[PDB]
Amino acid sequence: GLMQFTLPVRLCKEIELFHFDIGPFENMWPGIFVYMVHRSCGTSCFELEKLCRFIMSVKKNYRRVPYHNWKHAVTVAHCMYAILQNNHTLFTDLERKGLLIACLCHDLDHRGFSNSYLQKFDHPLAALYSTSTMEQHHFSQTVSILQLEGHNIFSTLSSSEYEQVLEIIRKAIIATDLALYFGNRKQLEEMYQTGSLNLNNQSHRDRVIGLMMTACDLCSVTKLWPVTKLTANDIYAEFWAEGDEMKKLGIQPIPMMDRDKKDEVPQGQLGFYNAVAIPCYTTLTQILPPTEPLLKACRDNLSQWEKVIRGEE
Ligand SMILES: O=c1ccn(-c2cccc(OC(F)(F)F)c2)nc1-c1ccnn1-c1cccc(F)c1
Ligand SMILES: [Cl-]
Ligand SMILES: [Mg+2]
Ligand SMILES: [Zn+2]
Repeated sequence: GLMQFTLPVRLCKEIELFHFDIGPFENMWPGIFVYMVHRSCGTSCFELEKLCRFIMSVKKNYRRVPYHNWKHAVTVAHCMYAILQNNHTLFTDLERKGLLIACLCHDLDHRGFSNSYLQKFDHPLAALYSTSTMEQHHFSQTVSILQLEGHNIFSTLSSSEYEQVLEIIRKAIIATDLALYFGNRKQLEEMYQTGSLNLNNQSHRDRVIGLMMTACDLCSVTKLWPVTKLTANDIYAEFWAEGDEMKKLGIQPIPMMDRDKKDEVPQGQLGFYNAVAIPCYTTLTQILPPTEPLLKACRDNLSQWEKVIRGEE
């Protein structure tokens, strides 16, 4: 029980900050996650032998795609770590256990393609899950990996505690379906404005947890500009590959995914910051004031993209 993971001094300090980048050393990411689980939850909440075997199986089931890869998984878990650590008293023991695992697992077996491409291609997953197609798949993979021998990190929970944490993880992963974000944030905005938002209402907590998941998932837009700018290339490498696969089905893709419309990317990032990212972090800051650094960093990057359009970079 007395085996703490310890990071070098720079990582030890910077990991606490929202804008931390986990770096290019793949073989440190597992240690970074255990470090975060230990400080966020405790050295007791998981058996190290079981947790380690879980992490390496989750890693194994993330594919070698430009963006929706193992680094994204650990990056998204890190943002959730920063929210939980800056909102210490707001979250139950089970929520802190569930949400870090939810984030690591949230894009399991992603192929780099949108729900929309699966439906137009007529992928079997689109027949199995008619909405939130990949997100239902991501949760399915999480449960399958949990059920490998020696992988059940929750085995010391009671039957109802166990059912609760898997329900937290299912809702958390489903929430990362950006199609569901818009309505979720609109409702949270209304509940915040009318003052009907009550964190003792479970259906309200679910909504707040969904928004935290959108916030952690989109967190590449809350990094220092060089990280944000370099991550955008990975994001657009997948979009443009999807664009290519659409043209192969005889469909003109939306411009975001057309590599011929590469010039339009700076304006499309403005739309994304204005339509999705800024509203997300605004409502999260209203509900959880200590996540304001995510909004401030997001606004700085909007400004950086405006400077790109105005020819200044
Ligand atoms: O930079 C971006 C530009 C456009 N979209 C996007 C994604 C998906 C639907 C979309 O259209 C909308 F607005 F109508 F929903 C836009 N997302 C990002 C972005 C930034 C950080 N993470 N992601 C992201 C990427 C892939 C997938 C993903 F889930 C997030
Ligand atoms: Cl602490
Ligand atoms: Mg996803
Ligand atoms: Zn994701």
